[PDB]
Amino acid sequence: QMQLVESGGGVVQPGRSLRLSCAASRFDFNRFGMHWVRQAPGKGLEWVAYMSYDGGDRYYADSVKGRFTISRDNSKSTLHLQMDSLRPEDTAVYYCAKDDILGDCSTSHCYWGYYYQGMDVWGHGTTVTV
Amino acid sequence: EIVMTQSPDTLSVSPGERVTLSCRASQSVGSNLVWYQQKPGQSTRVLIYGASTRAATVPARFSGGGSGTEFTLTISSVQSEDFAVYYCYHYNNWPRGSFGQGTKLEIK
Ligand SMILES: *[C@@H]1O[C@H](CO)[C@@H](O[C@@H]2O[C@H](CO)[C@@H](O[C@@H]3O[C@H](CO[C@H]4O[C@H](CO[C@H]5O[C@H](CO)[C@@H](O)[C@H](O)[C@@H]5O[C@H]5O[C@H](CO)[C@@H](O)[C@H](O)[C@@H]5O)[C@@H](O)[C@H](O[C@H]5O[C@H](CO)[C@@H](O)[C@H](O)[C@@H]5O[C@H]5O[C@H](CO)[C@@H](O)[C@H](O)[C@@H]5O)[C@@H]4O)[C@@H](O)[C@H](O[C@H]4O[C@H](CO)[C@@H](O)[C@H](O)[C@@H]4O[C@H]4O[C@H](CO)[C@@H](O)[C@H](O)[C@@H]4O[C@H]4O[C@H](CO)[C@@H](O)[C@H](O)[C@@H]4O)[C@@H]3O)[C@H](O)[C@H]2NC(C)=O)[C@H](O)[C@H]1NC(C)=O
Ligand SMILES: *[C@@H]1O[C@H](CO)[C@@H](O[C@@H]2O[C@H](CO)[C@@H](O[C@@H]3O[C@H](CO[C@H]4O[C@H](CO)[C@@H](O)[C@H](O[C@H]5O[C@H](CO)[C@@H](O)[C@H](O)[C@@H]5O[C@H]5O[C@H](CO)[C@@H](O)[C@H](O)[C@@H]5O)[C@@H]4O)[C@@H](O)[C@H](O[C@H]4O[C@H](CO)[C@@H](O)[C@H](O)[C@@H]4O)[C@@H]3O)[C@H](O)[C@H]2NC(C)=O)[C@H](O)[C@H]1NC(C)=O
Ligand SMILES: *[C@@H]1O[C@H](CO)[C@@H](O)[C@H](O)[C@H]1NC(C)=O
Repeated sequence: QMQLVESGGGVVQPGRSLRLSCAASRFDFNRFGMHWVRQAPGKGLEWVAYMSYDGGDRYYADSVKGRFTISRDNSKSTLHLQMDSLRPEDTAVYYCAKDDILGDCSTSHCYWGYYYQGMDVWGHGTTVTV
Repeated sequence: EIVMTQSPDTLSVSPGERVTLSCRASQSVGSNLVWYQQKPGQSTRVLIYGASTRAATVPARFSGGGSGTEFTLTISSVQSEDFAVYYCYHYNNWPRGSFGQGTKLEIK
């Protein structure tokens, strides 16, 4: 019921690679852009990745620039993130979130400058240790 | 690059009274601000977007305000449920945006 679930994560030593998965339940996965966000223990959150609804655009923060790769598949309704070359500063909990704005309209008659709502539904997040 | 700083990151306040939080930006961000609230063991919800707009199904004690680079968020009659951690998020370069650091309110 308008929920996301997360899979992956655990204990892992540096110099390796993981792949986390986020499965969507009911709403849709072909009309919305998704986010990957993380939070380190003792700190606040930080946006790490954004992906479009059709995959026409992908953005990452510079902290995980290069060694990270985001993707999705709508028919299976799941968003995957591959993280290689881990660093001992990437020990944190990760969530996936949805955009409270439709994707195809977001630039034509649905413009984000006027009618953007932030992020309606969140996940629960899995922990990763380096 | 734009980064915002919330203060104080810790404010212990008794239930029942009014309290206002502030979040100022490095450079002027406009009106592209969102107020997130996170409770442990519970998904986070959006409180205010457009830097002053109460989202639907939100009680009528939360009220945002301010523009430019000095934004504020006020609660009127803080009760038991209002104990969480709050963040100010910006999207001046949508879809890419940065967060704040947070503010965890407590009881005296
Ligand atoms: C101009 O301008 C203007 C201004 O600016 C504008 O307007 C705007 O618009 C927009 C657009 O449209 C809008 O928005 C919309 O809305 C709608 C509504 O609905 C609903 O709502 C509410 C709720 O809300 C909540 O949620 C949401 C989501 O869901 C969000 O968004 C919001 O914000 C909120 O949030 C929240 O949530 C949660 C909690 O809960 C959390 O988590 C978060 O964070 C937050 O907090 C509700 O309440 C409502 O209800 C109401 O109403 C109705 C009618 O309508 C009724 O019936 C009821 O009863 C109620 O009532 C009440 O109120 C009224 C008023 O209103 C009064 O009167 C009475 O008395 C009472 O009081 C409703 O129900 C919505 O819907 C939407 O959303 C959607 O979409 C989107 C996109 O767009 C997305 O994102 C989302 O998610 C959703 O989605 C959905 O849908 C779609 C389509 O259909 C699909 O696709 C999907 O998938 C989904 O579906 C799914 O899910 C669901 C769920 O349940 C289900 O159902 C289904 O089935 C599936 O499953 C949107 O939001 C707005 O509002 C407006 N504003 C004003 C001020 O108005 C315009 O537009 C312009 N124009 C031009 C031309 O430009
Ligand atoms: C009524 O209905 C009408 C009908 O459509 C609506 O009309 C719309 O009005 C808005 C605003 O007036 C128009 O938006 C303007 O778009 C232009 C062009 O943008 C395109 O071309 C540029 C190249 O010049 C691309 O770079 C743009 O792509 C960027 O942005 C999109 C989303 O905006 C994003 O998906 C891309 O990935 C890319 O983002 C990257 O670059 C941006 C910087 O552009 C960066 O910030 C971000 O982080 C990414 O790195 C896009 O393909 C744009 O030039 C305009 O202004 C922009 O530049 C000025 C410069 O000063 C900035 O101040 C401003 O903030 C913007 O950044 C507007 O964005 C829209 O096109 C138009 N629709 C149509 C179909 O014409 C009305 O809005 C409706 N009115 C009401 C009241 O509802
Ligand atoms: C409105 O947008 C213009 C465009 O740059 C900006 O200069 C001005 O400060 C903005 N004002 C408000 C109140 O958002």
